[PDB]
Amino acid sequence: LTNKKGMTPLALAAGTGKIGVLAYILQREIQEPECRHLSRKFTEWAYGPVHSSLYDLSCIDTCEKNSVLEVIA
Amino acid sequence: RSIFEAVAQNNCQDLESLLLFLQKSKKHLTDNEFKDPETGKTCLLKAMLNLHDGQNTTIPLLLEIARQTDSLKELVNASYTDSYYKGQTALHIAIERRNMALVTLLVENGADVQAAAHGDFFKKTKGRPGFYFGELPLSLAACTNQLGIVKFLLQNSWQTADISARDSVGNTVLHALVEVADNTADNTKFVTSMYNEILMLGAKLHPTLKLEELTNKKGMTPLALAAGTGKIGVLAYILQREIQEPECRHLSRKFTEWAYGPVHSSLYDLSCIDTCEKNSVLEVIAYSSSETPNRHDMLLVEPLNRLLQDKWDRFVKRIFYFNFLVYCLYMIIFTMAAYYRPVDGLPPFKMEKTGDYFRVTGEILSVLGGVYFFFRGIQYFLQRRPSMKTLFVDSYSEMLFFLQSLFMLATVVLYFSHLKEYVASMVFSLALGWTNMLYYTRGFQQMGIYAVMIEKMILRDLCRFMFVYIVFLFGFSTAVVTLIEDGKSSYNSLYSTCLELFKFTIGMGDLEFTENYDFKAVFIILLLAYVILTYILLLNMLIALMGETVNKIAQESKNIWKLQRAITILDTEKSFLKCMRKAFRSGKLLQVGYTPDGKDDYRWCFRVDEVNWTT
Ligand SMILES: CCCC[N@@+]1(CCCCCN2CCCC[C@H]2C(=O)Nc2c(C)cccc2C)CCCC[C@H]1C(=O)Nc1c(C)cccc1C
Repeated sequence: LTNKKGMTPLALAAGTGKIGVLAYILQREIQEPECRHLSRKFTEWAYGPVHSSLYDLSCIDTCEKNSVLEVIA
Repeated sequence: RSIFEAVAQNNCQDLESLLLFLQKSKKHLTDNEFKDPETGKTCLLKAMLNLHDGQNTTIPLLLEIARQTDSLKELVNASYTDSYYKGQTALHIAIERRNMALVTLLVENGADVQAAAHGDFFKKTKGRPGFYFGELPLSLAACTNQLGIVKFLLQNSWQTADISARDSVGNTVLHALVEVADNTADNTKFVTSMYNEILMLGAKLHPTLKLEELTNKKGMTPLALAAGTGKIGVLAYILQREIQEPECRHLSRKFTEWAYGPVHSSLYDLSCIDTCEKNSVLEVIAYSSSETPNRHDMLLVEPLNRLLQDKWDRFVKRIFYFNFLVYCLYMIIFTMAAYYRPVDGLPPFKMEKTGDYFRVTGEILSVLGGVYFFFRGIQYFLQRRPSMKTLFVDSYSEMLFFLQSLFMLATVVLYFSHLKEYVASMVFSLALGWTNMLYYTRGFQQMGIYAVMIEKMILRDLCRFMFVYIVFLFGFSTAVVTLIEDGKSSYNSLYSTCLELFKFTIGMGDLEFTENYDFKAVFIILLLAYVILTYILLLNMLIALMGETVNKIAQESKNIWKLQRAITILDTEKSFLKCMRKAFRSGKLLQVGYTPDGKDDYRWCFRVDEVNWTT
């Protein structure tokens, strides 16, 4: 959801300079399977002691508008 | 086909009808109709992966279903087929999922405990995802910290795994255990713990087997492998490994002699340590390429530092001093020969006075020393056979002595070709010669650390400062030359003006050196900008950065100096003539105790006397 600045909560946290909120949001991992789709950091396979992880790049990469990278830069 | 789908939900209903269907068709679970065409995925494997709470109920039922088809011994030992996982076995999946009960269950049904999990995924390879563990269920249990499972796999009833079984690369369990460590806290903790555990287990099971001396395909014992790859924690544990159990006491590596009151005499075992052996830990660490991390730190562990210091204080200090003195005389003679060169005609020059005879003798000795250093550099480039990066990034002194020899040989070539230019070459060889005496600062602690810091500055700070300074100097020199009209010392050349603006840096610059322009204001503005940027800003900033660098490399310098002295000691011991090199083996031959079979355990041990005040 966007405010009247068209400025999403992640985008707002990036632009305003709130770093703790940004660190939480970008590595948000949720254990509950009923809402696990919310999270943004997905383990992909955990053979032994190694883990592959996927970080969602939606609204972070420059391909969108008001991306986090562009707003920080 | 959808049996995997049924098992994923842990539904046992469909398998009851599947058993009857199989009895109707008289088929087996291992038939190709039930294996994935590209992976060879079997029903037992799919059941093992899609576990719930660590226990899936369909696994035993599938076991009986296979058994009535007479396929228990074949279904369980089924493996992947795709090259990525080629060799993976359901026992491996049991191990990595950490299911004791399922491991016992599989080993009951005739599971092989020697299945080489040797796919592409299970090989140590940089850049791609993977996990190297030794290609065996024993090794996989070891490298994943299941002490119970390894104890079981070594001491079960159905089938016990082989402790000394090697994989494709030839690693035992100990080699893989070493190769999995990565020098952190908990990793080192558990690696050392289970290394000890497997040593006791091997001592119990095979008391006559020296497990720790098995070598992989490169012929490296686990100790030497730990030294080579840079696993400092494993090395520290192994070299000081002390075991108090009387049955495993012979496995200890750091004993005691007597403990009168508060003072003890601890013996350290020098086997595979002292350079008299092959691939000894000292040689392995000293000659290791710079890629291996912790290379400087690994000399800090007992008894390595004490051993090297003993060698130095006992028979290498004198040899190093003699080498220093000989090089000093060589440079003195070289300098006196070059200084007194005739300054008339073309070379070679005639031998007229007695002074000419002396000078010819000096020239002969100088060329002889240059040839000697040339050949020594060639021999170093052969024996080490270092890579180009290691050649230009690590030696830095074999390179410099070699370069001096190259200049000497170019000098003699030019000298006998009737060229004056020989002088040029010679003076370079002369300058380098003297500035190579910093090498011998290795032999003294304070000066050695000082020279190490000099190196560190030249490489860290001076290079960056020089790049920026060159950019500024060239830019402003071009600007000034452009501004300056006809020079008629005619600073209308780029060289002379670069020199004039360089004079500023050495505190000797002139702000009014030309008077031969059209815009005095522009000239003054340019010179003031240059002075402010380089003299005031850049040079003082360089001083500040050297201060910070000094602050940050206080201990690295000492470590690097100690490693340099280590290399010097090793080379000196190797090169020294045989009439005494054997006469100064380090340590003493002492009867530590008794072998597990029972016999005198004579070892070459190094004695250190220490004191403790908790008694
Ligand atoms: C460049 C530093 C080398 C450090 N180095 C060699 C020391 C030799 C003394 C030479 N001087 C030192 C001080 C001034 C520069 C230089 C010099 O002549 N400049 C120069 C030139 C190039 C032309 C004309 C005129 C001059 C003055 C220190 C001792 C060991 C060898 C090596 C070392 O550090 N090697 C090592 C490593 C890296 C990592 C790990 C282990 C090791 C052994």
